[PDB]
Amino acid sequence: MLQPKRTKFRKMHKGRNRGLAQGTDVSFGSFGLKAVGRGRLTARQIEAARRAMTRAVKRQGKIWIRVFPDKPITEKPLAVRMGKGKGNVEYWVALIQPGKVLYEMDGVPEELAREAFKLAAAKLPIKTTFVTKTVM
Amino acid sequence: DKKSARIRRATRARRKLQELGATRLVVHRTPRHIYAQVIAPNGSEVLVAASTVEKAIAEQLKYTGNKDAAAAVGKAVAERALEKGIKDVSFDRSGFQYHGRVQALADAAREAGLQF
Amino acid sequence: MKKDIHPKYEEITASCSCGNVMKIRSTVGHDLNLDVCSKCHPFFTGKQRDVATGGRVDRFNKRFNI
Amino acid sequence: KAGGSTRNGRDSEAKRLGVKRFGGESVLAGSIIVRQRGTKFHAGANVGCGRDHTLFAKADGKVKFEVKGPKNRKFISIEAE
Amino acid sequence: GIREKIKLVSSAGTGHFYTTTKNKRTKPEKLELKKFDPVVRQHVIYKEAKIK
Amino acid sequence: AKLHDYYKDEVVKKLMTEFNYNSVMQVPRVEKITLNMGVGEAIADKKLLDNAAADLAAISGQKPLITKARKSVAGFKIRQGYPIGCKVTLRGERMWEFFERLITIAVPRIRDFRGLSAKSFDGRGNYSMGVREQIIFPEIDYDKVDRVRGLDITITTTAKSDEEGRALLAAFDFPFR
RNA sequence: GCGGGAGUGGCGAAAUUGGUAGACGCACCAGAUUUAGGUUCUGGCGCCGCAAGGUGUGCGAGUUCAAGUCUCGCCUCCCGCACCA
RNA sequence: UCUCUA
RNA sequence: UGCCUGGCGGCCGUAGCGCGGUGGUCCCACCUGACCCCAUGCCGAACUCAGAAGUGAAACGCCGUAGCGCCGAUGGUAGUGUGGGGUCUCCCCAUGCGAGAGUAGGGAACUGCCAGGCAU
RNA sequence: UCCUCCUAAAGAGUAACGGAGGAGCACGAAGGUUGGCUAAUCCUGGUCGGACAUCAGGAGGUUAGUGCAAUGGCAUAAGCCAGCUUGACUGCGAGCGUGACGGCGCGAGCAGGUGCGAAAGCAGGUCAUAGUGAUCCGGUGGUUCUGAAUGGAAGGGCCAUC
RNA sequence: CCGACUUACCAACCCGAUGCAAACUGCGAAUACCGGAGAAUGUUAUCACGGGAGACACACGGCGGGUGCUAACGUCCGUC
Ligand SMILES: [Mg+2]
Ligand SMILES: [Mg+2]
Ligand SMILES: [Mg+2]
Ligand SMILES: [Mg+2]
Ligand SMILES: [Mg+2]
Ligand SMILES: [Mg+2]
Ligand SMILES: [Mg+2]
Ligand SMILES: [Mg+2]
Ligand SMILES: [Mg+2]
Ligand SMILES: [Mg+2]
Ligand SMILES: [Mg+2]
Ligand SMILES: [Mg+2]
Ligand SMILES: [Mg+2]
Ligand SMILES: [Mg+2]
Ligand SMILES: [Mg+2]
Ligand SMILES: [Mg+2]
Ligand SMILES: [Mg+2]
Ligand SMILES: [Mg+2]
Ligand SMILES: [Mg+2]
Ligand SMILES: [Mg+2]
Ligand SMILES: [Mg+2]
Ligand SMILES: [Mg+2]
Ligand SMILES: [Mg+2]
Ligand SMILES: [Mg+2]
Ligand SMILES: [Mg+2]
Ligand SMILES: [Mg+2]
Ligand SMILES: [Mg+2]
Ligand SMILES: [Mg+2]
Ligand SMILES: [Mg+2]
Ligand SMILES: [Zn+2]
Repeated sequence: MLQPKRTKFRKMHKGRNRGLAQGTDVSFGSFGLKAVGRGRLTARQIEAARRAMTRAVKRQGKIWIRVFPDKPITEKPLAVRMGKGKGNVEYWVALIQPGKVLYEMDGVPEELAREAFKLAAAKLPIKTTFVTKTVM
Repeated sequence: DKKSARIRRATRARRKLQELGATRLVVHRTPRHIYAQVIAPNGSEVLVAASTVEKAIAEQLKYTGNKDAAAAVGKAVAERALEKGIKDVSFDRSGFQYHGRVQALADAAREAGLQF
Repeated sequence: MKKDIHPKYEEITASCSCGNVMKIRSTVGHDLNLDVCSKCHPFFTGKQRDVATGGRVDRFNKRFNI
Repeated sequence: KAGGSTRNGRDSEAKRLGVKRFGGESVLAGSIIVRQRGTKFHAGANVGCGRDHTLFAKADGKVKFEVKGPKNRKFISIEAE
Repeated sequence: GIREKIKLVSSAGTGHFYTTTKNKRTKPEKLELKKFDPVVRQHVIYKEAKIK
Repeated sequence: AKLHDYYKDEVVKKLMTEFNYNSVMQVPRVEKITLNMGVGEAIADKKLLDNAAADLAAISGQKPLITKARKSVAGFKIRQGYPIGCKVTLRGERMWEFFERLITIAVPRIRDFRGLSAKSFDGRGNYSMGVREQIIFPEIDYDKVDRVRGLDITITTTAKSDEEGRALLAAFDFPFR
């Protein structure tokens, strides 16, 4: 499970998740899993889709993870009234805009990357798509 | 290095006279020569100037970089300033110590009639 | 230099066992008689000689004859 | 299930800093132009710097903001009026 | 608040005084300053006295 | 200034030959000699610093500048401002005369002297050596002293490289090896 | 669940104003006493080794020139409150 | 003065 | 008027670094010496003084050079004021403003006053 | 109660049992002025001497420093050394800022007298923003201002201060 | 004592590529705000003083946000 080792601050505002993404092009590898929807991916969802494509490739090829969960998410416990401070940090998310490349992959064929990224996208709440390395 | 530290050493009183609007006598000192010039409060144009590089001053002297040359320079620039009607200035040491040739120049200009 | 804070630094004569008479400025005051100077120090002959490894086979053949 | 607190309740009063008279704005002598902590601005012609780096007018006239110096620092001067 | 308070009495005979503080532990010697006395309109040496 | 005259007449001509310099100002020359005694034990008592400065004032006839800690470190139990060493800068004639008395008297008075190192020129011509024991100078009386000090010598020259200083000291017959 | 306190060698226990970490004692090891064991008596004793210094105060990061000795989080343990319909 | 046990 | 140099500015990197080259009549720099003016918590290193034997090595100045730094469009994109709309955690339409980053490209500053030197 | 940042929506201001940190002082020099200086860290060499004392050179260029929290400043240094000093002056104060108010703040300049500097000039506490407490009552010194028939006095007032 | 080399358990700096930030900024809008000039319009709509108040329990909706679960006809601010 991905998590920052150190943080400048322990808690963070809820913020918003509007705007387009930046990690749009397939930078490192040959095939990519691009986000189409909007939302937040936890560290569990990231690690589960990583497991599903590492097992689908039999550790063949190289897999990049373009995102990193750096936003802390607080929750208040059950049967706690709405005052008395901000809730306790429970888990970590990464804010995902449309166009964000989530994963990259090479060293494998295209059809194997399709079935691996499909097994990974079945572990993700947001709608994804398959992309390849574009020249320019 | 030495040039830069002299400029850093001079640029406080220069900016202070820059905001005082002071007509300022600028001394510049070399081991061989000594220079003087009276500068308008805008800092962009001069009024009078004197040196030991001028022939009319250097030919009456033994060496161009001693105290007697520096006093002859401060006398010449003061007599030119009083010729042009400039009487009250402010002495810019230009990062040198007020000592030796610089002091003998300013004492010559005080004695010849400038007021600072 | 300043005037008073420094020790006395006066020219004296230092002669050596090799007869190297040398006048130097020093804080000793009295005259000096040396033992070795840089002229007569065995840096150029003696330290070269003073390694002296010697041979083991040559020691063996030295100790007798067949 | 009662409990909690908040070690983080504090804050100080707003000091009402900023620029009191903007550019092209005629002032009297002694009029406060800028209150500020550091020298975010600097005093130019006919402008004094206070004890707390407050920029006040030494004369009467219009405020002129301008950028001078090798460091591109922001100077405030009073134009004549 | 160990820095106690004193007064700097004029040595001009007037009872005029400035009031101030000092650390009597680290500065045991008495404070003497040359200050302005508005009654005599001169600068006169003031000496440390008790704040009373 | 005996070695200064020997520099000015024969060393400059020699180095101009063995380097083929365009100008005579391009030659190396010695600039200063620095004599440090790092006395980290004077936090025990001032008198060790005060007496170590007295011995080095006899070596070079100058009053030493008592150096202090630039900052505070706790591994050595020192605070910023403690007098922790002494130095002497030697320039001019007093530099040359100390360098004469050094290479003529004191280096031969080293116990088991077998040469210096040519690997102590700090990459940029400046040579640094350290003596174990101050009694090699004859200024110090052996019965009169009690504590074996040690100092370090730093010859700062105007040579850019390391070899131009090595040739300069070798021109002064400096006993490298 | 809230609040208060503490965590140190094999053990109980100390250290102050942040300036080595183990004072002490117990237990253990060894020595001498004794036929022998116990006692009693003397001397050692936190971990790595040539003897020469380094690791070490619940876990992990900061502050400090430098922390058991501050500060935050985590952890376990102890105590008191957890009331009104 | 005290002095257990095999 | 041309060249060169020194001083004081304007402007504040298209003006700064780097690399190579180059300059000594004058100027500048280093330099020589220091009992003195003055100076070093030691030192004529610096500061200062008296000077002018030497050298342009360094520094400085000048020339060249696109390895950088820097500047930098056009178009588009993001955002957004008003009005309207939808599938309303977010977007779209009309209209107005319009970046940042990046690209092409530019680019090895320009200029004023005084003084001096050599030429004209 | 006070200070700093964010929330705070590019003037000011702006709430929550919202997110994070500090203050209830210090300094007779750690103030003023004149003169001068410029860091952190790392590399190499070097007696004891060691990851780390001091010394010399080089890279670097403020990544340091600021009496203390944070922010904004700081090379003309507001940072760091030394000399002389007491402007950590008294009476005022045009004109502005900020508050519902009480109040708080900045301030050129004027009069007197002073310190440093050759001089131009600077100085009415400290790089700034926290380091604080109304009134009443009472105490101390000064002052004929008042003084219950009159002369004093008590007491009160005013100024400084607790 | 010096060390001999080769691993695959890692890795500083630096270099290149790629992301994130309310308490980051070598950039930087739209709007808003302050000041000035100019028309047209508007029953002075503005300011000052004085007489009299009431009110200081707000609500939802849009936009920008904190908190909560971008839960609440929830809660707390800014603006309409
Ligand atoms: Mg301890
Ligand atoms: Mg039994
Ligand atoms: Mg028995
Ligand atoms: Mg050139
Ligand atoms: Mg010189
Ligand atoms: Mg050259
Ligand atoms: Mg455009
Ligand atoms: Mg652009
Ligand atoms: Mg350039
Ligand atoms: Mg160039
Ligand atoms: Mg605001
Ligand atoms: Mg706003
Ligand atoms: Mg201070
Ligand atoms: Mg100064
Ligand atoms: Mg070392
Ligand atoms: Mg100060
Ligand atoms: Mg401060
Ligand atoms: Mg009462
Ligand atoms: Mg009366
Ligand atoms: Mg009466
Ligand atoms: Mg931001
Ligand atoms: Mg109410
Ligand atoms: Mg209300
Ligand atoms: Mg409301
Ligand atoms: Mg809201
Ligand atoms: Mg809300
Ligand atoms: Mg709601
Ligand atoms: Mg409601
Ligand atoms: Mg609303
Ligand atoms: Zn001899």
